[PDB]
Amino acid sequence: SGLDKYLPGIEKLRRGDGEVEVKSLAGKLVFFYFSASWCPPCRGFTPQLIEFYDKFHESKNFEVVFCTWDEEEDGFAGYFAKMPWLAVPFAQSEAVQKLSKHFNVESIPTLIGVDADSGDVVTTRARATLVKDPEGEQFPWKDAPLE
Repeated sequence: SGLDKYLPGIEKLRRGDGEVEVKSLAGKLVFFYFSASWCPPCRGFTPQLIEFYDKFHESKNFEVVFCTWDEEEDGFAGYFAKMPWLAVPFAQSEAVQKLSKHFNVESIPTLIGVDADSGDVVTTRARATLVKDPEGEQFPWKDAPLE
């Protein structure tokens, strides 16, 4: 619904070894990490996603998508060479630019969580939670009712 509107209508993803249809994410909790290979840190926030997801993906059955934040393909290209998660191809990189406006991305790097089925955003503070939430008891980490 929303994930399809926010973007130009992506049908396939860069998955890993090659590409994978979007249908594979029909009714699940998808996340979107915005960043670039030339980013200031670019050392730490990356292999954690896989560990957190790969460790509970069985019971959680979720998927994380990577949204580049570079100007040239040379950066994200060598960047996706490893990460297995599904990443939007440069073809629809335009979405990544507009998608931010929907997530109010102040600045990279960051992490956002959305529902493929629901469409609308379910959680935007996925950057701190994914790292600071080792219980996954509220994975959809909705709004913050802690005052």
